Amino acid sequence: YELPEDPRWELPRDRLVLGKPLGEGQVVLAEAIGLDKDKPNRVTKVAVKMLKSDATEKDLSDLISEMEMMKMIGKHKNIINLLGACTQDGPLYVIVEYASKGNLREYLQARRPPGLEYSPSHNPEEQLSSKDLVSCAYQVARGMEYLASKKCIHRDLAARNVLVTEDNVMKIADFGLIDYYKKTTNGRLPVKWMAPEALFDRIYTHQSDVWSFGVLLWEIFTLGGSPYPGVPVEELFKLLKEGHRMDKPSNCTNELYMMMRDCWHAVPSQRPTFKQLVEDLDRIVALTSNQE
Ligand SMILES: Cc1ccc(C(=O)Nc2ccc(CN3CCN(C)CC3)c(C(F)(F)F)c2)cc1C#Cc1cnc2cccnn12
Repeated sequence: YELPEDPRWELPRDRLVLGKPLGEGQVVLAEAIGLDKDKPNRVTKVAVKMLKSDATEKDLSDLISEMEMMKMIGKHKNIINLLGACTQDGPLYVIVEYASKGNLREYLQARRPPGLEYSPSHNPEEQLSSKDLVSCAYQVARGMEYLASKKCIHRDLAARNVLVTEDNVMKIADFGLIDYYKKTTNGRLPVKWMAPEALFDRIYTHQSDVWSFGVLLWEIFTLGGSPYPGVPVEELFKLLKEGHRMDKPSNCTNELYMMMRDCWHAVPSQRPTFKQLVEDLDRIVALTSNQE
């Protein structure tokens, strides 16, 4: 309730115009007036995180901790950035950048090629080239390399946790933040993104996020495909113990599949780092056709 004031980040409440809910604590779309010192007269569309009415002191401490972590990490183009907070005289609001094109999974699926008689009415007004897909991978690797340089371990890197802005910029999110059988809102199992050592030994490192990044690359090249569809938790454990790896998606180069497979090295020390992935993806982007 009574939080201390951080003038670096404090935005007066009368400057924030709460709008439609974006997700559910809970996230709402809002308009911030004079978020920056100049101009005090410009409105910026923002996303506001707040607690729900049924929240406890632990939920408040979690929101505070998340806001505190975002302050420490600092700004990067490929992460959802903290813009402000309302901590005084009312509920805590954590104001962050708004990504109008939703999560990367939704973004990719909406840009899938048009429906056919064997699918047949998916008629997108939006389409992605091969260069655009490698660009998404590069931007996510860049956000992750930055987070890694700030000693941050994501633990849930997946296309659902990557947001897309109006300018098509990839931004890593978290929803700064376990039941293996718990499914996402979309009905998918997060264990399908977890490195075996994180899954079986609860060892979380940058190497285990690199494993998750390999699953994220697979999600990109299948245009929002669902990893291991119809595979329950127990069968997934068995696939990992057998050293099973997902097949190469169609419209994926041998080079990019080799990258996915490298991210999925059984030995964590042998996986590429985010620094190596950013360099390889930088070179690959430049050589990838935008003609198809
Ligand atoms: C309201 C809000 C609050 C917070 C965050 C947020 O991303 N917080 C965050 C917390 C922790 C971490 C890092 N940790 C991960 C865990 N790990 C164990 C420790 C390290 C990071 C990270 F980006 F650095 F990864 C971010 C996003 C939103 C949003 C939004 C928004 C904007 N546009 C749209 C459009 C549709 C829907 N939502 N939306």
